[PDB]
Amino acid sequence: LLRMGLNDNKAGMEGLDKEKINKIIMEATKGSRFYGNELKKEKQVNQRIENMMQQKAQITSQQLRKAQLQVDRFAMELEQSRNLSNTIVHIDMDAFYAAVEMRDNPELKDKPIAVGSMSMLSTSNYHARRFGVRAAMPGFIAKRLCPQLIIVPPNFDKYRAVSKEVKEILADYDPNFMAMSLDEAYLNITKHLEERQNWPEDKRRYFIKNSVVFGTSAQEVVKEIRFRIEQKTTLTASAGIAPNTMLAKVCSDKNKPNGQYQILPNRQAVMDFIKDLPIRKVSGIGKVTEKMLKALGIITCTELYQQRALLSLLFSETSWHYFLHISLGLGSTHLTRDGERKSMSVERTFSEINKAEEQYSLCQELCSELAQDLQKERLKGRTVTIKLKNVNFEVKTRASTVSSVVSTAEEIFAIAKELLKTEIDADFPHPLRLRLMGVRISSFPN
Amino acid sequence: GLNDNKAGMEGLDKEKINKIIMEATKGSRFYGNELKKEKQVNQRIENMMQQKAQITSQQLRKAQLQVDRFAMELEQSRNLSNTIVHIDMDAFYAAVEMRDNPELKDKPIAVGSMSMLSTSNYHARRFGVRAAMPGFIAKRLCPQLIIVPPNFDKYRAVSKEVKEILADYDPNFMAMSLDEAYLNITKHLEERQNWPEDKRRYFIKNSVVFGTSAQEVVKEIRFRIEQKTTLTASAGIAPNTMLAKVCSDKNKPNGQYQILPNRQAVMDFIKDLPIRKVSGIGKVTEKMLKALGIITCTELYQQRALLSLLFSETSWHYFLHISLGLGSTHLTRDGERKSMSVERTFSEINKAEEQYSLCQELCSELAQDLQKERLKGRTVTIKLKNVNFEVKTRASTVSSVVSTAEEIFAIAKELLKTEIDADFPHPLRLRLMGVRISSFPN
DNA sequence: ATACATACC
DNA sequence: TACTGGTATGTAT
DNA sequence: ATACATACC
DNA sequence: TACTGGTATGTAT
Ligand SMILES: Nc1ncnc2c1ncn2[C@H]1C[C@H](O)[C@@H](COP(=O)(O)NP(=O)(O)OP(=O)(O)O)O1
Ligand SMILES: Nc1ncnc2c1ncn2[C@H]1C[C@H](O)[C@@H](COP(=O)(O)NP(=O)(O)OP(=O)(O)O)O1
Ligand SMILES: [Cl-]
Ligand SMILES: [Cl-]
Ligand SMILES: [Cl-]
Ligand SMILES: [Cl-]
Ligand SMILES: [Cl-]
Ligand SMILES: [Cl-]
Ligand SMILES: [Cl-]
Ligand SMILES: [Cl-]
Ligand SMILES: [Cl-]
Ligand SMILES: [K+]
Ligand SMILES: [K+]
Ligand SMILES: [K+]
Ligand SMILES: [K+]
Ligand SMILES: [Mg+2]
Ligand SMILES: [Mg+2]
Ligand SMILES: [Mg+2]
Ligand SMILES: [Mg+2]
Repeated sequence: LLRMGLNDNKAGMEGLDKEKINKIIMEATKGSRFYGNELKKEKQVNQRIENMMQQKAQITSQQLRKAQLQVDRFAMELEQSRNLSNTIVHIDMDAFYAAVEMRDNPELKDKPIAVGSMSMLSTSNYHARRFGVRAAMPGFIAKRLCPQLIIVPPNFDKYRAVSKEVKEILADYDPNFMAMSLDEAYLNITKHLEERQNWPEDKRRYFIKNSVVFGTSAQEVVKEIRFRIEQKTTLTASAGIAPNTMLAKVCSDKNKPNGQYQILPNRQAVMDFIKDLPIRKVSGIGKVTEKMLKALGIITCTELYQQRALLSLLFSETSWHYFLHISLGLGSTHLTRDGERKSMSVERTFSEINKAEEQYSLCQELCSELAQDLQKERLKGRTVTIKLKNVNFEVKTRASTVSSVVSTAEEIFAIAKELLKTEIDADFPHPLRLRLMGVRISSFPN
Repeated sequence: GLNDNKAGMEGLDKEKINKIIMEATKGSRFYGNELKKEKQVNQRIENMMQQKAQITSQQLRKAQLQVDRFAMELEQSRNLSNTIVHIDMDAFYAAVEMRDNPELKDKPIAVGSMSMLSTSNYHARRFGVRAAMPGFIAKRLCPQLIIVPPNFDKYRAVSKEVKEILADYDPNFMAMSLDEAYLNITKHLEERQNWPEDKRRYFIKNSVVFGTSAQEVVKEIRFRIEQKTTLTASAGIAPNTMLAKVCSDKNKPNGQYQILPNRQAVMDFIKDLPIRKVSGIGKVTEKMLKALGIITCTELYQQRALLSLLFSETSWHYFLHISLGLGSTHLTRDGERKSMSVERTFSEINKAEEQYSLCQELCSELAQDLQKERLKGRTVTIKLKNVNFEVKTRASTVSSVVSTAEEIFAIAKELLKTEIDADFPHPLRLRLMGVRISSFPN
């Protein structure tokens, strides 16, 4: 089914008829170049699954036994270090962009809406999700699913502004909170909770926009956070409260929209939560990882744990280590400060460009935008990468690393232009037929 | 209603079109503000007509002599020695999109969004669809209309390809926008008289050879543009820029027109020319002059004395140049810019903290634009449009120049603060904000 | 170091 | 008519 | 120097 | 559902 076939792994999308919805998507997508490319990618994934299953058939009882012991040794060390003492909160705005648009055009409140264009949606409101409409779906497809759908263009500066208002509230509870995008954040409220236990009602009191008082527990802190967000912005958030970031993230989606959920911070509660948790609900387990694990009979975190020996023989160390943490209900119990960025990039999609001189011009423009962006943070990098996507949706990237760092439109373009030239020359006399180009700079000195 | 002063919009059922536009527009906030602006123009027309009725024979006679004196100097210096070309791409953005998606060449299309179109192709223009009209209205006029989102970087790239051709014929050509330019081909015509066929042969992408006349040069330019970019241009040839621009529109699209450089050809062209065809005569000026019985450049000349009493010096000087078929005969290099701005429309913002943040973001973009050209300025102006489409601008000027996001924002935020305080306790209900910097050291 | 894929919002 | 854009990282070479 | 209006693409 | 954005300059205070 790939990308196109409805992805219901999002809040507010339970109980839909994927057979009926996918017939509509397929009718709207039939014969397109996008579809052609999706079939190619699906066949790739299936080959990868086949290679894993062939490797699996070679595994013997002896090997599995040995892996089992080595994995259980590592699990014992993870288990002994389990930290249940931090209160991690994940805050996540409800239908963020759509909610802002509905707030400011209340005629939209009772309608199914989405934000974006006929080419692409960035989100949808909860009414629209009941028709299968969602982020990453083209608007023209969404309209087939929901003829009455209102598609609203984005107002990115508004969303940055709302986000600033939210973050100012969040800073009160964890001044080192980790903002992930505009609409979500992790907080460690451990310290705050400790101080809060001796705060008089005056420091936990808010007037409505007659006053209200919030208690001293974690659930009360998060009710206070949500209340302040709603009062300041007129928008709701959901929240998860858990002993680590992995669990808190799963929890914040659970009672969406306008809800919250806490896993009590005792081991038994964690394990009972994780027990029948579908792995697709955990951050980092995407469509492909899900498909590969499903081939092994793995759908839930219990199954993930049960097959840990096998996973240690079929997946890299970074992957089976990650799976084992999930399967034990472990994750980060402290938040790290936003580090040095490793890359910066710009890319753009367009109607077909096939003339070499126009491709060079496009490349130069992208190099200039990217130089402007680097200038803002005074960064310089040693590696320039171009990205080309042809009209059949096939992506290539072509990188070059240089001895001395670069920053200016001129320097970036002198590298990118050569990378592009090499591609134009390779297909000659056939023009490159492009729908997207991008330029990325990386290898900043650390 | 339908502003039909464009190529391809001749002989439309404007009755039907204006009904559809009007059903789509009446009752809106937009329409409310249009009525207010139309009333202000009508008031301005009424003030003028009441002034006109007080003008004496003696006043008219004194004006007439001053204007005739000024017209003598203008006529004396009439310069017919330069061949000025105006090049203008046909349906520019739409043509680019049709070029690169074959399914579109036989359909009505427009470029932009459901909120706003930047242009339309000639098929769509037959339904009254055009630039400056919202796509949602265009779709009522033309259900089958294809609205293509813009690809601005492609248009810039095509413009570069076009400008490279134009530099062969006049290296000091003046680019006016992405799709249009003025060239002075006088020098090139001198050189070209003695050029062998080798220097005037271009192959189709079979050879083609072009002659030595101005018309043949412009054919050669238009042929080259179509071979390089796959798009057509129209062109106007004339002794000055004012006339050249009129001519480029005359046989649009994919056409060409010349006014030969003799006084008589200029006057026969100008004679029954509707004034609205001249660049700088917009809707408002046209309506005011129509109120005086002025539709053509002939009528504009005749009422020159009256024009000098009813209009500022700048305006009647300008009208007089037009009525004599005069204009620029040498093209200046693009001088120092006078300002830089950014503005943006959004769904309603009414919370003061959000308004400050938008102002901040706008100030950063603007500092970024300035940093690119290393410019600093002393005047910062904010622009606020409310949900009833009313525009306010508020400026402040400082001693020493500024350029950083912080400096620009320090000034802008106090201007915004003043507007928020003046309406308190009612919030400002905005649909647009902008920031502009000006007063560069020149 | 480079190419391509996966994942997230 | 029309299938996004920015950053990090995993996998494989 | 400031505010608002017109014009162009 | 939905009426643009950038620059210059004219009109009036
Ligand atoms: N594929 C995508 N492409 C572009 N923008 C996207 C996107 N996915 C999301 N965004 C933008 C638009 C989103 O509004 C915003 C936050 O992402 P979420 O928190 O994942 N989604 P939301 O808040 O809408 O709904 P809820 O949390 O209740 O499920 O990021
Ligand atoms: N009101 C507007 N708003 C935004 N962009 C606009 C615009 N009007 C035009 N443009 C953009 C899009 C336009 O394509 C481009 C050139 O403007 P023209 O030469 O005045 N119009 P075209 O070339 O389309 O048609 P033809 O010359 O055959 O009459 O500028
Ligand atoms: Cl889809
Ligand atoms: Cl098919
Ligand atoms: Cl739409
Ligand atoms: Cl915005
Ligand atoms: Cl390619
Ligand atoms: Cl209109
Ligand atoms: Cl559309
Ligand atoms: Cl360019
Ligand atoms: Cl230009
Ligand atoms: K191709
Ligand atoms: K208002
Ligand atoms: K206002
Ligand atoms: K498509
Ligand atoms: Mg969200
Ligand atoms: Mg989120
Ligand atoms: Mg044009
Ligand atoms: Mg033009």
